[PDB]
Amino acid sequence: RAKAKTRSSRAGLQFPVGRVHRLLRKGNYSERVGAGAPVYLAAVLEYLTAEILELAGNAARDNKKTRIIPRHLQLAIRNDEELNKLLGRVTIAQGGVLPNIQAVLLPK
Amino acid sequence: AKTRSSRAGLQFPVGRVHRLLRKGNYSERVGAGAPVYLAAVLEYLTAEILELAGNAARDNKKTRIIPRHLQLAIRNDEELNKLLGRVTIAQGGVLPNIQAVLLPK
Amino acid sequence: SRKESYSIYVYKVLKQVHPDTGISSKAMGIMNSFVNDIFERIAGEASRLAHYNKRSTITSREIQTAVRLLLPGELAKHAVSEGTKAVTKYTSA
Amino acid sequence: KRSRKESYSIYVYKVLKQVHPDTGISSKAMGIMNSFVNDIFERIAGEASRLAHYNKRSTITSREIQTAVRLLLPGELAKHAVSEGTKAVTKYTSA
Amino acid sequence: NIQGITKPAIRRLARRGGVKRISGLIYEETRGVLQVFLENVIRDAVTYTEHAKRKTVTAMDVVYALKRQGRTLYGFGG
Amino acid sequence: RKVLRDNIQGITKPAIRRLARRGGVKRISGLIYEETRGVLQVFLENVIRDAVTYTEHAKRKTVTAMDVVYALKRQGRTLYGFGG
Amino acid sequence: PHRYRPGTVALREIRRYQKSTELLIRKLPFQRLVREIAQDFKTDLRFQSSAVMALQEACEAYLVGLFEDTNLCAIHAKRVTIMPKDIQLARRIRGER
Amino acid sequence: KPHRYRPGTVALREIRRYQKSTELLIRKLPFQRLVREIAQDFKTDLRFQSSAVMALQEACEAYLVGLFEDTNLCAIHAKRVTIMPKDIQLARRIRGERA
DNA sequence: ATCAATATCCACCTGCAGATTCTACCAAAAGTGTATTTGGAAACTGCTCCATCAAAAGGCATGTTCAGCTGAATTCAGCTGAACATGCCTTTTGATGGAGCAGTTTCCAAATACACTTTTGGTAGAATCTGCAGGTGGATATTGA
DNA sequence: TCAATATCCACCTGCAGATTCTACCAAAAGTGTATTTGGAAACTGCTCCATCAAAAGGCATGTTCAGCTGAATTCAGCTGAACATGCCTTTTGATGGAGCAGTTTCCAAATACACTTTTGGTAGAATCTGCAGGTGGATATTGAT
Ligand SMILES: [Cl-]
Ligand SMILES: [Cl-]
Ligand SMILES: [Cl-]
Ligand SMILES: [Cl-]
Ligand SMILES: [Mn+2]
Ligand SMILES: [Mn+2]
Ligand SMILES: [Mn+2]
Ligand SMILES: [Mn+2]
Ligand SMILES: [Mn+2]
Ligand SMILES: [Mn+2]
Ligand SMILES: [Mn+2]
Ligand SMILES: [Mn+2]
Ligand SMILES: [Mn+2]
Ligand SMILES: [Mn+2]
Ligand SMILES: [Mn+2]
Repeated sequence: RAKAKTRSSRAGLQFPVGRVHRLLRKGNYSERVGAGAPVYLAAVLEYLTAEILELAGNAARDNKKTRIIPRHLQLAIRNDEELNKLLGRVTIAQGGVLPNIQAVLLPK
Repeated sequence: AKTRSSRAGLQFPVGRVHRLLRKGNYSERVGAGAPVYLAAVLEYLTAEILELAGNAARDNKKTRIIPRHLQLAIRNDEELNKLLGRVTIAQGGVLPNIQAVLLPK
Repeated sequence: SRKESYSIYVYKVLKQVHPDTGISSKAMGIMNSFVNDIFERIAGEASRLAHYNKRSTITSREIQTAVRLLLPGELAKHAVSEGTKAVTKYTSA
Repeated sequence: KRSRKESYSIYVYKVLKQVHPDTGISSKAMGIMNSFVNDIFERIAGEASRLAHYNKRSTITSREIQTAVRLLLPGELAKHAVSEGTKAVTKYTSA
Repeated sequence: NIQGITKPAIRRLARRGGVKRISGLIYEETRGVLQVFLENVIRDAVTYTEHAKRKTVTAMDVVYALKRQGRTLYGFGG
Repeated sequence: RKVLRDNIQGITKPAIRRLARRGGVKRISGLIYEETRGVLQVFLENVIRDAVTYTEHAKRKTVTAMDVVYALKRQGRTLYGFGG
Repeated sequence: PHRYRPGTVALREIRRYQKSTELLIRKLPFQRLVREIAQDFKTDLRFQSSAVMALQEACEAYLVGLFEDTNLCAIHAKRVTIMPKDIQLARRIRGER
Repeated sequence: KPHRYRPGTVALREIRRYQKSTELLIRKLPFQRLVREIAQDFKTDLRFQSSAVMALQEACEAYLVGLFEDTNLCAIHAKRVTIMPKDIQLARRIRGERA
């Protein structure tokens, strides 16, 4: 037969179109799943993890570190309005809190 | 011959609950007693609210349960209030209550 | 067309606790929202439970556990009772 | 033996090199990333699901995943997500 | 147009809330909040609308929207 | 196993003060410590109860970290970092 | 020629309104407002009278609920007058801001 | 004539310190016993994945830390600077935890 | 302003606890061919939903008075932070025995399919009914003198 | 306390809008058979959780002391409530008509299936390094005077 190309590659994505498609089926969401449902969902997940790794990896550089860790992921998220609102009720293990001190608390 | 509801000694559509549990993509396969059990629980809570609500109505010398009566029924019961704390009953109004510091003299 | 609801059943259960009492339609509205909601909560939780436990089927077992996680201490007891009872009966007939 | 267990680690990593070639992700950090991917998948999948149900439709097409995405994500985050989704799809279907 | 939401009504709302004394700036403050509320919910409903390819926002579209905002409403279908 | 009791004191005044600091608290009242232990008590109870239910339903005698995660998400406190 | 002292009628209004349930915003204005924002999202829409009602109920509920948390903040500050500070404070703890 | 930081200066130092770190702040063992005590008071003969006791501490500290922020917001609103039980209860009430 | 006492900040090391990169099966994608099923789709059709009047109150927008509520300013008892001495007990490191998850294989009670066979629940009209809402009439509750 | 102005609370009274009530049909909800399969037993491989030992020092615990809070008062300027007015925007009902949710079929495209080969991942090895944890030396802050 023909050489096996992956839906991911057909889509120009890094995330697993095949795996996402299965998770959709086996996940009991709808009864039937369109072909471009896994392609679109992966693309979005791939876009989002890229938007936060870009921000996270910078937090990492700003700290002389070459290896992203949770702190970096926190500062990445909690500083970007968009991402913070999105994960506004999620808590990141080992991520700490953002350096912030009410003014009325500083010496005068 | 006999509906599962009447058999389960229930006033709720066991058959219907069953159809829905199946329809609304929850599981792949649905046990045979889940539709019963669930319908039992649903009925219970319903009877639970109706009595407290009907009691709220009798205390208003009214014989027909309106939303006010369902709101006063719920907000006045820890259990029902917690279970419905993030739900708002249209036309329910609010429990009369005024903070002390706001009273005269 | 047809648009089914729990109305009859609500009203049925109503007369068993206050045969003397009636019910505004608006009230009947709120009663459905209620049953639909709770129905959805329990069902949804039961759905997850099976998944966490990699089970292909939602049994009254999930529906119970689901009710404990979902209903306030005392309410849960009774609900579990009524549910266990309503099944034990149904099943022995 | 010790049955294998899927993850999103591989792809998180690929994407990492795509933006920060020299940067590496620790382990706990990758631990988060999965939670996130899973978490957001679940949110979208569900709304997508819920949406289909509301409309008496038995299938979740890419169109479901899209509305889902606009309700879930905010501001630009959503706009960019859709641009990327749509793109990645037509490219797929476009042979 | 939001100004249409009069001082008196904002006054009544607060009263049912148990408020005894309102500050002059409370009014413009309330309208802002009220707007942000209607904007977030209306936007959500209309998305559900547009999805069903309709040109009419139904009560269910609000209810569904409202449930997404954690503002579950009882009495219009669920 | 020896009997477990009054472990809620394990949450030392030192610790609770530390927490308040990360919470950006300058001055701490003297009653804050017992109030905090009270709040923590309930938080734990509520989260353990739910986690331990997810365990029992799985016919298990071990509370897996996943039970806690499912427990927390039900409680509206989604955690990242153990979920997988 | 009689006159009630400041705050008295206010309490009366509190008692009167926590007792009733009629909506407290004039229907028309509200509907006009709803439709105005709606236009900004999708054009030339229609509205089930019941969807507008749904919104006004939800909205009025919200506002009232918020007035309560607000008042409690004003009392915390040892006041009896709710001011922007309070709605602000409350909304932040609520996590809407 | 020993040196001495005016009251409130070490606090700020401690704030600036702890917000920069991410280490847990309650002692591990004391906290593991509290989990085990509370747990066994629900069901006996229970066991915990190490990972699970951690998931809980990360959760509690995360919660208490964040609660204190709202609590500080409340004290401050009271033209105060010292958090007091009033504050925690006002936060939790508005938080919708237990009104 | 000026030191003197500390605490904070930055760069320079470098072994190793973890993160990368290898390697090697096999669980599950991708390919194909072959039955369903879905849900756009061109017409059609009774609701619903805008528009338009078109008066009538209410109900809201104003401008007044002044009651009393919120800040500002001043005080000061003593609560709560800082610094220290003392030594408890959490941490660290490891090693072990089994309690129990988990991975494999059997299959029998139980759930799903299908084909029909009856029973219901929803939909329209058809006969009442419960309050809303208006009406005295009689104490209450406020508030001024 | 006495006296007067409004509020509130009752007991009725009587339509009017909703509500129970009185009949009938497709869509479900039981039935009877046949087929299929999930997940309960039993067993066993093996992870990893509970324990115990020991040593070391990071910290929690208590105590002294006094800076500077929080809690009280007092005071009056002026923000916001109670009101009497004046009039216009909202409320209420009918139309009348157009847009349009909702069906109703056609059926070409899109999914689900069955399963057969093909590889991309995942689970341990083998191979590597970012940086934790130390150490000094500036720099920057605080707080006394
Ligand atoms: Cl699709
Ligand atoms: Cl079952
Ligand atoms: Cl303000
Ligand atoms: Cl207090
Ligand atoms: Mn880049
Ligand atoms: Mn064993
Ligand atoms: Mn019938
Ligand atoms: Mn009346
Ligand atoms: Mn099987
Ligand atoms: Mn000691
Ligand atoms: Mn002193
Ligand atoms: Mn002060
Ligand atoms: Mn004055
Ligand atoms: Mn390969
Ligand atoms: Mn270092």
